[PDB]
Amino acid sequence: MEIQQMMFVSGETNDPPVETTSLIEDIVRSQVVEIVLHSSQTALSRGTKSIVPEDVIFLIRHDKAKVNRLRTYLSSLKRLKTNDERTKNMTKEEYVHWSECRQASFTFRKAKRFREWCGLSHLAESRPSDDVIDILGFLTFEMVCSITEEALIVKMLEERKHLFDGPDKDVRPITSGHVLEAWRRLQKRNVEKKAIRNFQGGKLRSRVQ
Amino acid sequence: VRLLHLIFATQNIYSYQDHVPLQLMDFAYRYTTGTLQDATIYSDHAHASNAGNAGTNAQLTTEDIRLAIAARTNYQFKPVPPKELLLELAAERNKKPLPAVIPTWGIRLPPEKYCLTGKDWVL
Amino acid sequence: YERLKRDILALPVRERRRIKAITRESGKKGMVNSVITQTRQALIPKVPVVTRPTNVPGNSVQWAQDVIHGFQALLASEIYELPEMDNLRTRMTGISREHGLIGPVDDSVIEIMLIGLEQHLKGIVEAAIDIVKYRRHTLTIEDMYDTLEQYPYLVEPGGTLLRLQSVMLHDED
Amino acid sequence: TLEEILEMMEDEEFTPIIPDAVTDYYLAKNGFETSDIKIKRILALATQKFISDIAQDAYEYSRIRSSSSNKVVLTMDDLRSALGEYGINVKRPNFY
Amino acid sequence: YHIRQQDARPNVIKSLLDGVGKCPGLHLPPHLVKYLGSNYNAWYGAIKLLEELSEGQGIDNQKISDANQDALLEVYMSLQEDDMFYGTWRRRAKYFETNAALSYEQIGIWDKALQLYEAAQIKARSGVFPFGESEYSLWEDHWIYCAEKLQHWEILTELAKHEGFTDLLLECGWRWIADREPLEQSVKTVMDIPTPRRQIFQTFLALQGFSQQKDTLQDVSRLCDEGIQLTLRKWNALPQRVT
Amino acid sequence: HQVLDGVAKSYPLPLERKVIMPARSRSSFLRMREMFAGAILLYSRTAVIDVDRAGDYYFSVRASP
Amino acid sequence: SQPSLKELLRNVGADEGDGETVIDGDVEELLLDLADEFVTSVTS
Amino acid sequence: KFAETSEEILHKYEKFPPSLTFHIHENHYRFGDQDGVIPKNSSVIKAFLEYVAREEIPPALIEVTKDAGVQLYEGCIILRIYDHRKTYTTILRPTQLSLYADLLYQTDYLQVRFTDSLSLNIETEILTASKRNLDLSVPLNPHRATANLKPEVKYPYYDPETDTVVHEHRPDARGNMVNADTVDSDYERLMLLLSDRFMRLRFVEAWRKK
Repeated sequence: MEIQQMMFVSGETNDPPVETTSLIEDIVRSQVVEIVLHSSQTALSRGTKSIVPEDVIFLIRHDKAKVNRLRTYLSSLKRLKTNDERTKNMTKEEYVHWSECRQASFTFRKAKRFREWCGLSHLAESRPSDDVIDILGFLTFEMVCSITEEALIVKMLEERKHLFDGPDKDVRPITSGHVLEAWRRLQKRNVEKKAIRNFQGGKLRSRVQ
Repeated sequence: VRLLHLIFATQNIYSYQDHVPLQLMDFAYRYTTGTLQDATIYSDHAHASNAGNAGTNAQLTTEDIRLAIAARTNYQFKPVPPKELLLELAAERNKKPLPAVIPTWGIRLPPEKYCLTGKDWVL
Repeated sequence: YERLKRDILALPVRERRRIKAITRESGKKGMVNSVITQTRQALIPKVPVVTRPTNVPGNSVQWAQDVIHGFQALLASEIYELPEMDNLRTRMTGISREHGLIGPVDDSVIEIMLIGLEQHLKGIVEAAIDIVKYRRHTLTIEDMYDTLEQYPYLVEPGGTLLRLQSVMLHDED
Repeated sequence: TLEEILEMMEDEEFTPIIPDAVTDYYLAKNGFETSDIKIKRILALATQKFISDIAQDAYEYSRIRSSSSNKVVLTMDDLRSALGEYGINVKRPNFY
Repeated sequence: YHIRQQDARPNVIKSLLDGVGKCPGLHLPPHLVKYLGSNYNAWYGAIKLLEELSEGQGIDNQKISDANQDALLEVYMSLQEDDMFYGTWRRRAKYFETNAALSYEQIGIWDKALQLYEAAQIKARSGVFPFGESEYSLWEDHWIYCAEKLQHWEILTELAKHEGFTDLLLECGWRWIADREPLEQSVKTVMDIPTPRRQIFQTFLALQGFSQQKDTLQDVSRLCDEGIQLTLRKWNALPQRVT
Repeated sequence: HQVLDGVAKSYPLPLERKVIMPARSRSSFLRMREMFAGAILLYSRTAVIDVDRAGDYYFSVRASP
Repeated sequence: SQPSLKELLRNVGADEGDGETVIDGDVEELLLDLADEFVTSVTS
Repeated sequence: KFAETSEEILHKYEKFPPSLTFHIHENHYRFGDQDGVIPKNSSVIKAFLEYVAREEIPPALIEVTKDAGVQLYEGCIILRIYDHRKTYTTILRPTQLSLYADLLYQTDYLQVRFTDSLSLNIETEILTASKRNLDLSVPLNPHRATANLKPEVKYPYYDPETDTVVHEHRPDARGNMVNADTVDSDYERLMLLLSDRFMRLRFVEAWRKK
């Protein structure tokens, strides 16, 4: 997941070993296969084999809609403003690296391998378009950015003469346990307004993000 | 279904309301759907699914159904009387003495701050 | 109604199928439906001992020393901490041999299991914290009983809830 | 905020669709009496909102069903889907 | 460093362990000295340390003094001096029935040696005497040492039927054409972690399978070739002077 | 006619039943059991299940003294 | 070989920052028992 | 000749050994002809001693006790304890869990055609009555089943000032108080690294017999 490691850098933080990136790769792959399962099932229940954008935006059906619409058209807020204002800076190509992650998503061109690495045996009689490929790029990028945010949050919530061989340029922020706690947190079950059947017994449900 | 009336006859209950057979048949349909659904999942599991590795061919022997039902009754379906558990648990309760006191001809209430004082609830 | 009901049942061609279901079914060595034998047979340890008509592969003989070792562990709730791998592995081998499998657990099972466990318990305690305070406090047993009255889908019934309703002691004792 | 919300329930400017009598009956069933009017109107309001949420779920899931870009009926497929997306459980009706 | 893979002439471990013994004041743990001295080399750099701790001053702890003596007694057993093995034991052991049987056994009359071992364990087993954890690995292992010096190979057949290990492979094996199939698979359970003894069982049943034509010739040449190179590695781990 | 009333004696069954039995109770029981068993007189009273044809509901017993 | 309690305390010190310190003898035992039941059922 | 008493079971049922003797010498625990010894393992013997400081036989003795003794060894037990600081004895009895265990070990044979839920139920209707021919079924008059003597009370009164008053017992625990109990040589540990710290007499005493 070289793109994911770049995307993880784009969010905020640096230096994931191969472990966290392969794990995140599995995460994103699972999320996306589930999305396409649901959307294909819904379309065929409507009675059509071709995968379409109207289902998928409504599959998210949440404030998850404003940002996705902007991404297609091109083809709280104070905090995201304030953190970016703190970022403002330059040298060793400071702002330059920021752009790389933005235009190295799977949707940029490498649509083929992104289509193949994920599941593609599904819907053998049809084949989706590249518009949904770009869409999935948007969703995968947002998922990687969110996961990273929660990992950093939990990390922070946890809180002689030099021998010259320690470089004093190495840090170890992010690992399996952090991401695991974050992905527990994000599976906040439902808003809990979808689990209000409070006094009962038994349960099962799948979930995204 | 008339056979559902025939089954009612086994328990001496000939006083139904005619919504019950619809309802219990609907129920059994729902239940067996779920059952032989997850049993089909397990039949797939023996057939070593992922994002394309092999086919999916159905046999659905009895063992898979047994698996799919034991998971359900893992959290449902009032089981055999768990007597021994209750006996030992109750011996653990039935261990410490009675108060052996005399409230002297009245009622003895819990102390206020454990009593309720059912006043009109108010902010 | 009963006579007319049977006559109408005979109106269907399934009167023949109805006539055949007179015997006692479960044409097997048996399926007992009693209680005490279910209990006992679900209480003693079993042993996966094998036949050998021509060849029963596996290349590792079955043992029940493992089941005794499994039932002898200092399991949780005596100690004050969630079990570290080794204890859990010793307990599992016991259960696998006791159910009728063979072969050793392969050191990745324990870790995924610990993972699921700690996720479970974080969920529960998050629920209780959501009970006590809305937005310096300290938590009790009664709050956990409250939240296991509200949300019982979390825990599987049996064993512990009955034990939970036999630990709610009064102040003086 | 919050205190405006019980500044407002008292006067007629905000009186939930659920009549006071019916909510009084359902308070009493599940065991609650109090000589305030705010709280009862408030539980009324929250229930109104929850049913509104399943309403919009049904509306959109009906809007997907055909022709994205003999009148409307909220049938068992629409309901099966929305109730399912909640925690409300499976509706597998049948015939025969 | 994996095996700290020097395993060569005056290497780091030999030169580090022989530099510890020249300075008094540090007292490295005795089952690490036994491991480092046996696995890499410098056996006599380890007996310099395991005798310095035993004699001279006392270490003022019984559990560091007894773990030193066990670490010493399997250095002497590894280098096969028995006269220092049997003289460190009876300086240490506490019963009377085992100070008699140890000394009837380094002389070499093994009939009054085994009688004083079965009459040593019945001094235990609800006897008042505490008998230690070691001195109980001497009773149950030198009962079976003298019972295989005396050549009682049918009694310790049924004994090794119950526990089940290389002792069953050793006595029941040599004391192979008809019972090859139970013997062959029981070898391969223990053929991993190989030793110079276990390859002789692996080679010989490959030889008596060539006699019946079950096994080809060439395989016995390869099995004797890769087995000799393991015998070479055990020769190279020993000290220089041939003893 | 009445033949079907006489025939309708099905006595249905389930496939599997649960038994509420925690680890702690049976563990203390079995522990103390094998303690006394090794003290007075494997040798305990145990079941016997085969690796094959399992999935049944009751099994035989060794009953070794 | 290798050169040879802070699991629950870490499971709970990372949940909150306003104290919320649980009590043993009443609460902790419950949780340990739940964990035991979970492992037994799952592996079975 | 009723004999379903507690102290009388010890006073009269005495001077004969169908018992199980215990042994203590301040460090080990033992009973009967035990080849082994039990140290202070609180996992087991404290569960035992909890019961035996009361007068209940634990549930678990029964099956081994049954298969061991063919007769003259059951109904109840007494345990022979003797210290080395005297000899002492004290009695133990059933609890209805021991009795239900007396039905379990009967289930290891003839699981079919046994009518378990019927026969093993009706067995108790006879057993429980037969064990206990000493019940105390004797009434006494209250102030509630006669007349002319109904008493007065003054707790549920009506003050003129205050509304009403009641009887409500008295703890000592107040609000915002302490909740409950607490939440609960490295040189030698370094000097013992890699230390990792009569069955073969059993298999030879049989062959010496032969």
